[PDB]
Amino acid sequence: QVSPTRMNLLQRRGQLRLAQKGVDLLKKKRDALVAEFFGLVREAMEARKALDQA
Amino acid sequence: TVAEYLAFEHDYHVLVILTDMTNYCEALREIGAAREEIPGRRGYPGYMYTDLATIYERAGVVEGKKGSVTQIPILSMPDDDRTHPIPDLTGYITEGQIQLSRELHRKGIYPPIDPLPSLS
Amino acid sequence: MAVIADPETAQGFRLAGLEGYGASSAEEAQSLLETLVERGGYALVAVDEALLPDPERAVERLMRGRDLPVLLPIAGLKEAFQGHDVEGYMRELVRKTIGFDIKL
Repeated sequence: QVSPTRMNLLQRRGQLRLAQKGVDLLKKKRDALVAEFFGLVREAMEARKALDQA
Repeated sequence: TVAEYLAFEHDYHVLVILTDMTNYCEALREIGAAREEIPGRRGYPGYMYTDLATIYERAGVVEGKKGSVTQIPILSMPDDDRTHPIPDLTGYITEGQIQLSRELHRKGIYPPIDPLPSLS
Repeated sequence: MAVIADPETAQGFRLAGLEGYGASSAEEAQSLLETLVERGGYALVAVDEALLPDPERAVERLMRGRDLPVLLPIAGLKEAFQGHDVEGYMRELVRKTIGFDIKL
């Protein structure tokens, strides 16, 4: 734990605020990786089909 | 009193071990709460800085004489912090502390002195 | 570059130059795959579709060393005269990825 004063209450509010921003930051990162995953999946099935024809 | 006598009138090299000053501050909290007196932090009175100062600052060496007083107070930090008024005001009067760590003693290290929160 | 695909049609892959092995038994093919991931056969192993759906799990068990030997499900020839089911293969790849039956 931490010995509670009025300083540590604001330090833990600051740590909570940083984690609440970090959750939304990593959700934006996951959205960019979803966009690139649906980018690559059609290229992978296209190359797979060309491999099938050859 | 005996430390100042044996160091500054008979030229010894007195080392004082002041065991567990948290009991002294508990006794001051008792006698300050029985007098209806202005608290400081966590119920300890106003003059606790002055009384811990007039215990601690009766040490050192003097000019032109031979003796020396070396004080090692021992502190039982209540919730092992540096925010309780007893280790806090103790660290304010004194010159440096040596702080023990609960992590290193669980790891089995003796003396478990972490050097980051300690200084001289 | 090595293959474990067919008993005889792996000779066409040898005729491409790239080396390989064929056993038509699953465990000796996987054992030559084991000495092929110990003695790394130049970073590519192409494994038959309708003999091993997932070749990679036993190989990452018996070698947690890195994925320099790449493992692909390469198509069997006979099923290649049917139809690849490209759609269903990408369905199972996406469900192996995130679990969801979501369809791109």
